[PDB]
Amino acid sequence: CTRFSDNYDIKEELGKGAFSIVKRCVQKSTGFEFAAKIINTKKLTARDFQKLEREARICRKLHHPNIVRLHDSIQEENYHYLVFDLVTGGELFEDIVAREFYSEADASHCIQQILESVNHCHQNGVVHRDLKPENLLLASKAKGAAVKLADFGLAIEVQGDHQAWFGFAGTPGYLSPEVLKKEPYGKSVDIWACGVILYILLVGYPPFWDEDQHRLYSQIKAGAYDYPSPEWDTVTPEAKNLINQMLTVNPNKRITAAEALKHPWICQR
Amino acid sequence: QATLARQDTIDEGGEVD
Ligand SMILES: Nc1ncnc2c1ncn2[C@@H]1O[C@H](COP(=O)(O)OP(N)(=O)O)[C@@H](O)[C@H]1O
Ligand SMILES: [Mg+2]
Repeated sequence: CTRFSDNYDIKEELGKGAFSIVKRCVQKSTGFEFAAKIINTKKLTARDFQKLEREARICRKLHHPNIVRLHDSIQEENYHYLVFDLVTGGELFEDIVAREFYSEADASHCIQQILESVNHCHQNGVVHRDLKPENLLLASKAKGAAVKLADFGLAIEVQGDHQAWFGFAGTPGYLSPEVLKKEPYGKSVDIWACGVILYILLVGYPPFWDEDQHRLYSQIKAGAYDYPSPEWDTVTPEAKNLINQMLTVNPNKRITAAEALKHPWICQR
Repeated sequence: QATLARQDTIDEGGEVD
């Protein structure tokens, strides 16, 4: 078809994934702005195609202010376009590095939004499998800005608490122990990634890190992190308590999104 | 030391039913 080129005018660069070029675009008939995730289909196997339609299907199922909305999904002979609502505040990643870290108040507020979005996924039978700051976008651009959960390229359907081997996918520093152990996993993997994110928000570097990737995974599997002084000296014990529950190596013992949104540090305000 | 950096996504598959 030619539905996209006819109805949209492509504009500027916004961001890139491992296989995606995302660009701003304007719906010609309305002058409304959107984000066009463009993907070369000539390069893709039948599996990657099924992943692409899977992403589209999951995005549609999810309707929430803190989840990116899908406006349209168009196929052309050599490219596929996923037209999302534009979000112009940039990646949460960009903001953390610009500010080094967030105050406990900004962190709490930010992680609350993240948790509300992933909780929505879980209650709707979705596990994202790829929570990280570069997949979290800011609405306003600067300060109090609403966070929007994006990138469902690896999301899949799970129902309840049951865990199965859904394959080896995600992002190294954010991967949970049970995935790295090649054990059956489920929704709880997203909370691990959140714990990693919260830790990043509070001091601006990840809790699991190593030059050698094999060692990094070792660290993640053993839940080997700490709170080095002086960075964590001023940080409240309750803030740390929330992280500890999220970075619980055993997923059945791991805090859920729901019972993380209750946590004092999040809710004692 | 640890530095917050962009990490690329991976999917090596291997899903078993
Ligand atoms: N709706 C959006 N508005 C503005 N920028 C967006 C956007 N959706 C995605 N982006 C940017 O494009 C990048 C890649 O998008 P993403 O959905 O994660 O594609 P992927 N699955 O290949 O990683 C994002 O990191 C982000 O910076
Ligand atoms: Mg991404």
